[PDB]
Amino acid sequence: ELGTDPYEDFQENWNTKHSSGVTRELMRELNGG
Amino acid sequence: GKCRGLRTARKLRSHRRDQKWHDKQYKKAHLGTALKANPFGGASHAKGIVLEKVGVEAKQPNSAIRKCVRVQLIKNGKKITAFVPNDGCLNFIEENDEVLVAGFGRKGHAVGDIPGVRFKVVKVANVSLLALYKGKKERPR
Amino acid sequence: PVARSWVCRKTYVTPRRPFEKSRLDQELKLIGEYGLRNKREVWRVKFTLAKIRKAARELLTLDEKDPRRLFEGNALLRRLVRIGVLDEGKMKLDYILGLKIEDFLERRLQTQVFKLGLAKSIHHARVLIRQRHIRVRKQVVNIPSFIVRLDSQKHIDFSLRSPYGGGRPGRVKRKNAKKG
Amino acid sequence: GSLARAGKVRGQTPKVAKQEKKKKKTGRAKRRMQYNRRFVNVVPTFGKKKGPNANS
RNA sequence: ACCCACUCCCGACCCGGGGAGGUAGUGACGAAAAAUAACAAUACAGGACUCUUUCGAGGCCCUGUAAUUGGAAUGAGUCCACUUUAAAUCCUUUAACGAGGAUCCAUUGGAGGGCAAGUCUGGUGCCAGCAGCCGCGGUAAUUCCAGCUCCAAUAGCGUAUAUUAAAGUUGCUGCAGUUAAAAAGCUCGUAGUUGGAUCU
Ligand SMILES: [Mg+2]
Ligand SMILES: [Mg+2]
Ligand SMILES: [Mg+2]
Ligand SMILES: [Mg+2]
Ligand SMILES: [Mg+2]
Ligand SMILES: [Mg+2]
Ligand SMILES: [Mg+2]
Ligand SMILES: [Mg+2]
Ligand SMILES: [Mg+2]
Ligand SMILES: [Mg+2]
Ligand SMILES: [Mg+2]
Ligand SMILES: [Mg+2]
Ligand SMILES: [Mg+2]
Ligand SMILES: [Mg+2]
Ligand SMILES: [Mg+2]
Ligand SMILES: [Mg+2]
Ligand SMILES: [Mg+2]
Ligand SMILES: [Mg+2]
Ligand SMILES: [Mg+2]
Ligand SMILES: [Mg+2]
Ligand SMILES: [Mg+2]
Ligand SMILES: [Mg+2]
Ligand SMILES: [Mg+2]
Ligand SMILES: [Mg+2]
Repeated sequence: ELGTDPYEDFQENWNTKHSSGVTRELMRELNGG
Repeated sequence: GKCRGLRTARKLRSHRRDQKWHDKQYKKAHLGTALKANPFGGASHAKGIVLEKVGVEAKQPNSAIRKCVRVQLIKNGKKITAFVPNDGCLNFIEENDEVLVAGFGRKGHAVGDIPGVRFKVVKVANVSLLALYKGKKERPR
Repeated sequence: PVARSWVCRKTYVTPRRPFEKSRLDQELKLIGEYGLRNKREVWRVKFTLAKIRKAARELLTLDEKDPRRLFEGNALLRRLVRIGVLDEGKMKLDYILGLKIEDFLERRLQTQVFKLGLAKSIHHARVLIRQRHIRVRKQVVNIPSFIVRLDSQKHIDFSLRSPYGGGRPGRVKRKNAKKG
Repeated sequence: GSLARAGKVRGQTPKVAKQEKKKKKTGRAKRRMQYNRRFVNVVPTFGKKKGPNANS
C-alpha cells in the first residue's frame, strides 16, 4: 500500500507548522539517509 | 591605514588597549559596575527566604500566567523574583520558606515570555524540586 | 607536603559535533566488528593514532640529517614494527601517515584470541579473557585491551588452572556431578 | 493573576500504570544488538528510507 | 583515630623526642583499567550455492530473532588460612558456599528545526504548561500531562556561573570607515613614526 508521498507533503506543508518535519522527510526520500 | 613601522609596538599596543573598551562584553567584565549591580555578587547559586507568591503575565503573543516567588537573599538582603519551573510545583513552596535560587541560563538576561525574570528555584526546604515533582522525596514537615 | 605523585592524563577526546550520522555509523561499525564496550574505546585508539601522527608530522619538518630526527623517528618506527602495526619493508617515516585505526584494533588481545581459534566469537573471546582463561607465555592476563607484541604472538594459550587448559573442573561441573 | 489553577492539568490526567517488560541488556550486549539490527540484518528497500520509530 | 616501622631533623646521643612525617577513616574534585552475560539444539527469516526454465527442492552452507529448551564458565558477595604492616586494613594467593526472570533488574536527558530519534494512542483546550533561539498550546497538540515505541552517552548524565576556541565580532599575522556604525569644517606645527640613489 502506498500511504505517504514526501513530495506532496513538502509541496503542501512547506509554509505550514509541519514544514520542518516534512522537509526532513523529503531528504530521507532523496538522499537515502 | 594602520602603521607598519618597525618601532611602532607602543602605538599598536596602546591603541588596542584603548579600543578594547568599546567591546560590550570586555567592558562589562572589566568595569565593575555589573558585578556591583549583580544581586548574587558573582555566585552561581544563592539562598533566600520566600516573601510571597506572584503571577507574571506572559508577554505577547503568548498568553499565560507564569508562577513566580518574591524572595529575599540572606547574604545581602536584596529582593529577587524567581521562577518555579514545573507543572504544579508552586504548591511545594510555602511562605517564609528557605529556597535555593540559580540563574535562568542567559547570564542575567530574561528568558522566554517572562519579563524581567532571570532566576529560578532549585531546592525548597532543603529538598530538590525534581525529587518532589517525581515523588522521590517528601517535604520534611 | 606529601610523598605522593599527581601525574595523570586523559586517554581520549570527545568529538566536536555530538550528533553526526556518518561518524556514528563508522564508530558503531568499529564497535560491532571488534566487540568493544562503548564509544570511548574507539576514541582512545583514535587519540593514540592522532598522537603518533602528530609526532611523525613534527619529525617530517626537520632536515633529513638532523640528529634528533634520525634518533627519534628510528625509535618510533622500531616501536611501531615491534607492536606489529608496521612492516619491515615500510620503515620510512612517511608510511606512518598511512596507518589506520583498524591496524591498532587488530593487535588487541581480544581479537587475537578470536583469530587464533581459542574462541568461537569476538564476544566469546572477551568473556574468556575477562574470566581468567587466557595466559600470555607465562602470565594470566584478563585485560581485553592488552596489546600483543609480535614476539609474543606465538605464546598465547589457556592457563594451566583453567578447566579448558587441563585444570580442575569448575563449580557447575562439580555441583552437577554431586547431583548424580 | 489568579494562582488557583496551578497544577490543573497534571492533576487531571488519568493515571495509567506502566506495564511489565523484560529487562534490557547493558554494556557490550546492547551495542552488539544495535550492530546486528542496523547493519548485519537489513531487508531490501526501494529507496523509501524509514526511521527506527516510524508508525503510520 | 594509630605510630615513630619508612623519609629526615634535634639533643651531652648507636639508646631519647618529633600531629614534621607516615598509616588508617570521610571522600562521584578529578584521572586509569573494567562486570551487568557466552555457547549449542530447535522454531521462524534472509542471503549465497547448486539441480529443476517456471510451481520448486533440500543439514547444503553462512547470518539474524525467541521470559523455547540444555549444560558449561565465571566473579560481585559470605568466608578458613597465608601474605601484607610497628600492629592492622586494602590489593594479590588460596580452601568451602555462591546465577535462569541468571529478580545478583543501569541510569541520565530527549523524540519540530538547529541536532540522533513517532503529524502513534488517551487527556487538556492561549488554561495548565513547554520553550537556551525560532516557536507550540484558542476541540484532529509531530513540541504540554501520560502509555507504548525510538534515540544519545553510559557507572554516569543533566543544571547554574567564571573562562578558552568558535571571534577574520578587537583583526601583529588579520577586520572596517560613499549609501549598513564610522574621515576631525580647514590649514600650520613640536614630540612620535617613516624616509631617494651611490663607495670591491
Ligand atoms: Mg545592550
Ligand atoms: Mg501563542
Ligand atoms: Mg622515625
Ligand atoms: Mg627512636
Ligand atoms: Mg598526622
Ligand atoms: Mg601533616
Ligand atoms: Mg574516572
Ligand atoms: Mg546490575
Ligand atoms: Mg527515559
Ligand atoms: Mg512524549
Ligand atoms: Mg532539536
Ligand atoms: Mg533529524
Ligand atoms: Mg519571537
Ligand atoms: Mg485532543
Ligand atoms: Mg493528541
Ligand atoms: Mg573568546
Ligand atoms: Mg581563528
Ligand atoms: Mg560579542
Ligand atoms: Mg591568515
Ligand atoms: Mg566587522
Ligand atoms: Mg552612516
Ligand atoms: Mg571632509
Ligand atoms: Mg616631526
Ligand atoms: Mg636608503
